[PDB]
Amino acid sequence: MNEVKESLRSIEQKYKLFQQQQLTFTAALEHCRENAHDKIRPISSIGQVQSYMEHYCNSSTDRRVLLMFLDICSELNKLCQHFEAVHSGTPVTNNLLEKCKTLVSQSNDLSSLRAKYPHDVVNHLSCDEARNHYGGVVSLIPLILDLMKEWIAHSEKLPR
Amino acid sequence: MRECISIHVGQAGVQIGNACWELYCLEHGIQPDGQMDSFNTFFSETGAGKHVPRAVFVDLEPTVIDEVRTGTYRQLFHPEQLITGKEDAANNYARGHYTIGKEIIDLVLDRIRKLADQCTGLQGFLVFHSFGGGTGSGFTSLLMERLSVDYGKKSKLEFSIYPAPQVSTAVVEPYNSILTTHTTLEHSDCAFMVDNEAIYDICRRNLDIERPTYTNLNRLIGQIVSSITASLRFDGALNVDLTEFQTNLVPYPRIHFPLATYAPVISAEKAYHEQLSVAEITNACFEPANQMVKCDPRHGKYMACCLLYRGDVVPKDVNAAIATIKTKRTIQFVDWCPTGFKVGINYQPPTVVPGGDLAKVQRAVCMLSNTTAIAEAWARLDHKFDLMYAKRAFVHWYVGEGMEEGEFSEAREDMAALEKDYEEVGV
Amino acid sequence: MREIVHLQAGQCGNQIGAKFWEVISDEHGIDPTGTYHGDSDLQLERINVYYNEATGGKYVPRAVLVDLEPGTMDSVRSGPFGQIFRPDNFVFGQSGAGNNWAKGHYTEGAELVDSVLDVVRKEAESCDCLQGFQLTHSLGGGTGSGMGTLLISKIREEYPDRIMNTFSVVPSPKVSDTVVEPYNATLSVHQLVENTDETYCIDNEALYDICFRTLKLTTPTYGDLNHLVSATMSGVTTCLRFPGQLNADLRKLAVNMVPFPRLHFFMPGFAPLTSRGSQQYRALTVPELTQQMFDAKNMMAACDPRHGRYLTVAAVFRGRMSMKEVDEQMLNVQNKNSSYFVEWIPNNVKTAVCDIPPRGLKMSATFIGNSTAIQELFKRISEQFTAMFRRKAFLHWYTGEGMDEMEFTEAESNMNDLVSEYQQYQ
Amino acid sequence: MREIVHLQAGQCGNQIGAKFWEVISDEHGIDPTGTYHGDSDLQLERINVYYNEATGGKYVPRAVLVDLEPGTMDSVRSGPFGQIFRPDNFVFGQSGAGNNWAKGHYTEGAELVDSVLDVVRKEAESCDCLQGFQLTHSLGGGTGSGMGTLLISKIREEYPDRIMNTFSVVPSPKVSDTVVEPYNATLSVHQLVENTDETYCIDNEALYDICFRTLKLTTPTYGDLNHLVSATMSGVTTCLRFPGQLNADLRKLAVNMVPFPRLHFFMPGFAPLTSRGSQQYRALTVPELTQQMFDAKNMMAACDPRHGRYLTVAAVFRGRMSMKEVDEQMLNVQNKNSSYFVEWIPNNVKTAVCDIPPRGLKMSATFIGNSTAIQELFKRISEQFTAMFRRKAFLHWYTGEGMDEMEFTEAESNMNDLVSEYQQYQD
Ligand SMILES: Nc1nc2c(ncn2[C@@H]2O[C@H](COP(=O)(O)OP(=O)(O)OP(=O)(O)O)[C@@H](O)[C@H]2O)c(=O)[nH]1
Ligand SMILES: Nc1nc2c(ncn2[C@@H]2O[C@H](COP(=O)(O)OP(=O)(O)O)[C@@H](O)[C@H]2O)c(=O)[nH]1
Ligand SMILES: Nc1nc2c(ncn2[C@@H]2O[C@H](COP(=O)(O)OP(=O)(O)O)[C@@H](O)[C@H]2O)c(=O)[nH]1
Ligand SMILES: [Mg+2]
Repeated sequence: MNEVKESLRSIEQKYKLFQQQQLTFTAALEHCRENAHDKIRPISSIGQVQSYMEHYCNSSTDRRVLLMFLDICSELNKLCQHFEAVHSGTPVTNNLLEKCKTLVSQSNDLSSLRAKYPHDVVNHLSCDEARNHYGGVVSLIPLILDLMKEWIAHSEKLPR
Repeated sequence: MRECISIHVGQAGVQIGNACWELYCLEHGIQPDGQMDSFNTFFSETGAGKHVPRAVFVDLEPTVIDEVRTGTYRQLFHPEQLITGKEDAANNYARGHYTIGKEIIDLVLDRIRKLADQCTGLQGFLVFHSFGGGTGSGFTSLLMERLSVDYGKKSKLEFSIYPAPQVSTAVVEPYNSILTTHTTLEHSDCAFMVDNEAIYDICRRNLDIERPTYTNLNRLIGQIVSSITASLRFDGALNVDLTEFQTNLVPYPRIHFPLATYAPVISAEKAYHEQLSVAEITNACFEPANQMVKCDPRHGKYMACCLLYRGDVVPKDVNAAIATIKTKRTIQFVDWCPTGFKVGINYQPPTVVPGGDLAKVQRAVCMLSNTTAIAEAWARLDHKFDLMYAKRAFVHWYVGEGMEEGEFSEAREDMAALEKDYEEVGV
Repeated sequence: MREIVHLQAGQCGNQIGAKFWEVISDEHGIDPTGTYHGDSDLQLERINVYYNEATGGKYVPRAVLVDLEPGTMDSVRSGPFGQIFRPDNFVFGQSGAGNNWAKGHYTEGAELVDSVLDVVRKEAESCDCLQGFQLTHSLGGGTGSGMGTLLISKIREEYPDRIMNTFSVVPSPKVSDTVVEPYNATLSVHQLVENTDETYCIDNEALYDICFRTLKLTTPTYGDLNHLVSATMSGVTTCLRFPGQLNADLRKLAVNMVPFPRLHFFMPGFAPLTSRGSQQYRALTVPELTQQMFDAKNMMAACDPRHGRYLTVAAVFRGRMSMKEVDEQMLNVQNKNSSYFVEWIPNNVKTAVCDIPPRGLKMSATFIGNSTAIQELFKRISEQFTAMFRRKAFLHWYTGEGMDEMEFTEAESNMNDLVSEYQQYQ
Repeated sequence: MREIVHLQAGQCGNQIGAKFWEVISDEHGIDPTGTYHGDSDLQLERINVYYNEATGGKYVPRAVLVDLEPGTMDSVRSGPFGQIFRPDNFVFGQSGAGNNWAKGHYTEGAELVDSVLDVVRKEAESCDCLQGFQLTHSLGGGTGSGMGTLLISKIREEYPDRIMNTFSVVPSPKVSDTVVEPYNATLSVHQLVENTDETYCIDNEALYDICFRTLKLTTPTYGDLNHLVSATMSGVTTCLRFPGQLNADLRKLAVNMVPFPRLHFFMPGFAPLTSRGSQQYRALTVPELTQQMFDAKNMMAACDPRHGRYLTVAAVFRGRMSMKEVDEQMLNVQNKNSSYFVEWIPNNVKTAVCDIPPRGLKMSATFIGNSTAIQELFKRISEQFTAMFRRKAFLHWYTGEGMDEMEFTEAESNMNDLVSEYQQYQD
């Protein structure tokens, strides 16, 4: 479990960097939405975020932040395969693995997700902007980290 | 809360001090690299978890200070606490005391102030020297003159090395030891002495060693410093303070020179056979062979005794021992001190070292005793100078620095004034 | 109802103090955490003498501790039963004295006791009516003899008419553990005779003698020694806390055994003793106490009472026993021992009976005594003190701190009036 | 939000300004190209202070470099951080000042500055809330001194009420590396006192002394000399740009450090003089720091505190340190410095705490002060300037260009006016 845990700690450092650059990420998301001129629907797809970064990215720092966020998502997707082969698990473990796959899925939505109690992303982002436009993209990382910690605790409590 | 500050001046004091802090890290279980309450008395903490020793080594020659820098403990000692002397006094009292030492004595007080503000609570100062070295006799003298200026009442223990009665590695030692006693009388709080011959003699007949080094000497001396400071170092049944026995063991403003004696000096092969009772060790305490001052105890009169017991000792047979002691007629004390005894009891036994020659024993005992028999050694120190000063020997070396000519005889009158009172107080 | 305060002085006082509140917390059923768990309801009825009520059924001692060595106070902090003591009830100083009387009283005394009286008045006004004070001080130790007198002096000047019941350790022949002990002991008596209500001369040598000859322990460390000393204190102070068939509160105890305003030294004794040879061979009855009451093996002070007389003897017997059995055992020996007692005061013993026995024990007996055998202890203490001035030795530390030599001589004016007053009635 | 413009003159600050803009770019995580690769957005809120934005997400310098010798411009343009400055910031002339104040002022300076002054409106009018201007120059070099003081004249008249900060290197007692130093400095300080708000004095000799006695750097090249000078003025400006628990803007330092209008020469310092080999030997503690802000060695001029007189002191602390320990120890040191600080201004000092440290260091302090002994720095020039005019030296390089001899006699009176005021109000 330590081999996946090293990548988990690296992803924790990367998520800390993204939380520090949350304001820059929000500014980049607003600039991409203004360039795409489609503010009616909220951001819901990782594929939509990638398409926003490919064409509707304005600044070099914004492009770097979008690339860092996409690289964090790709590293999470790559570490999901290594976490899958750790243990066989129970039916609840399989359900949580399917939930992790759905959370890493680009086609699955993100607006219905919300930040956890330790996270302060809701306490940082704007009221209407996170309520209706881009709350889920900010909140997806901490819920995924909490689910990974819960899965690690479940595997630790589960006998091999 | 309590802390200890130690100053090492001279070639011996550096060489003696090397074995001392070797023991301190090993008793406290600290690696020489500087990492791993009871260590509060000797080490000041670094925010990364390191501890900086509270020891000051000042020497007028670099050849042994830089040797310490080549030791394994170079990752322990603070770089600014080692002061490199540009030129050595070379057993000339007036060189450091009047020409050479003024350049670097200003640097020493910067170290003292830096260590004092780091010290939130000060027990006292520890001073280490030998009576043969000019830096160990002269550079201390204007340091001990200086250490009275800033502080007047805090503890100052002048750990001394008395010259051996029959041998010496020096020639101008009767000049230097005379020049030592003038400053110690006027300024110094406490001063214990040992002589190299009895340190040579005990490791001959007790440890059965034919070929020691000076490290094999200084490992014994640092045990005494460990035993005296062990009350401040560790919680025990009867903890003592430096100011306590400075008030207690000293009788007079003139006489603050007691003797040192440690036990058990029993080797690792040797201790496996013995039966160690406290009555056994205290009967081994008062034998003249176990003292580290080669002078016959039956020449004078006993005045005081400090018995720093450490290990697993129960205070019953402690008291019956002194009662057994006081009955005998061979051991004579002074009538103006029928209460001439004090016993210290500390829980933790001393720790043996790898490569050492001592034994891992459950109980250890020290002796901090003053006796009027030391006049015979000091009568010799007056007589050796008298055989030297009659025909104006070696006067030219000291006077060339600038010190006056007739003031050599002033200390003779001052030494004889100290020697006059041993017939007054003693009789 | 009646509240009491425990002063403390000296490093040696800590080990006496820490074992004291260790012994008496057990006898009420208190854990070091501070949660009462016991069945006896009479303890909580009179728990307000010593402790102070806290939230959630916790109680905190009214113990005041003064010292100049944090290292033993750190041990008291790290002690097992020391975790019930109150934080500001500790009064600890950073600077030491050096086992000399002057440093604790004059130099370091000018600052630390201002932190003491604030702790006292904080504890004083929270009480109903303060019965008095206890201080465990010393005569051989420099700090305990030093501030203990100034602890006595300013409280007496602050509190006009109360009780002051102290426990002080006296010099001994063979357990001489300080050279300036005759210097420290004699001038401490100067502040005792004028200004102290009760002091109990416990001598170390008998404490060693009783653990060797009488309790027969193989390795009796000091924790055994303080186990006697604490129980001697509690025998004095169990009648104030516990009802008995014949109760005697401390004030009338202070009235009865203090006949004169000065000659109020006391010589304790407390012998429910049982050796490790003899758990079952004793016949634990009131008559065996009486033979053990006046045997020399049981008393706390290294003196032979056959060289004198007992002035006042109090025999508080605590346990289940009948008054007709109690008095008659002493009634016979008052008639029989017509020589060993004083003749100017007939009926030399007035007793007290307590019902509740100590925990871990069935029946126990105390002793409080003033006697006309304490001359030679006081005589031998004075004779070196005169002899230490002939050679004038060791006095320059006291002299060099700004003091007079006459203050060493004025005690000899006052101590000789103490020993000559014992000579008057003898 | 708050913007201030930097003008550059002389080859001196051309060597600081590459190192000085290294640190601010290092603090904001900026690559040598000029783009952003950082961790937080906190610096981006006030990254607009000394930059402007560019299209495509780029940040352009607010630093204009002017010299009459084009050699140092291109070297700065081709330096380690040479591809960052925008290419109209550089202005280069033809005939250098040649260490002559006259040459760079009237016959050659006037042709350059009119094109330079057009760059001033291009940079000033871009800023919304333009607080003022800074200028790094030299008193030893001709172009930095003579042409710099002309800029001091022209900018203040057109922009009257702003803040003018000058970080100027000053001539030294024993590192006098130009023959005309009392001619160059006096013809500038005649206009420096008149027309400058904030002036900072940098002594070369102390910088050599700092890197020797405490840093012990083996090869102190000018990259190391520019390193601390940049770091001191980096810590001055971080309270304007980076938020701290107790903040102070640039005018905030300007108002309180200046009691009288003609006394605005400041003496700075930087606190962590920690060596490369004894980082783990130092407890990273503010009780170490205060004796390091006020030691006999940590100053940056030839002005001893015992030869000086501390009117005002600003101690800008940088890093994560506690409030109470600093505030009491600042109260501590003013008390024990009874005769070192002045008496007619009680509560002399300002503490300043900025939360964010410099990179690679936990806590950091800058000691900035005004002392009368800057006149003792000046009296070395003053005893050298007056006697040199008596023997009629070097007039042809100056009086051959066209100024009358009378205002040179005004300067030795105007420089005498400055030292008269320090001496008058010293008592
Ligand atoms: N006990 C003990 N004595 C020592 C030791 N080393 C030297 N001595 C004694 O010290 C005396 C000389 O003192 P040193 O300190 O060696 O002389 P020094 O410091 O070189 O004096 P200078 O030449 O002026 O610098 C000799 O007579 C030795 O007996 C030691 O390690 N232990
Ligand atoms: N009852 C009792 N007496 C003790 C104990 N420890 C030491 N003493 C006595 O106290 C004396 C020393 O007192 P000291 O520590 O110098 O007093 P201080 O200087 O005020 O702390 C010795 O003579 C011992 O006989 C103990 O644990 N219990
Ligand atoms: N400490 C320091 N002094 C410098 C530096 N550059 C120049 N100087 C000083 O400035 C003087 C020369 O000034 P210069 O740079 O040529 O200015 P300019 O002639 O006006 O262009 C010399 O005496 C140097 O002491 C530097 O990088 N560091
Ligand atoms: Mg030497």
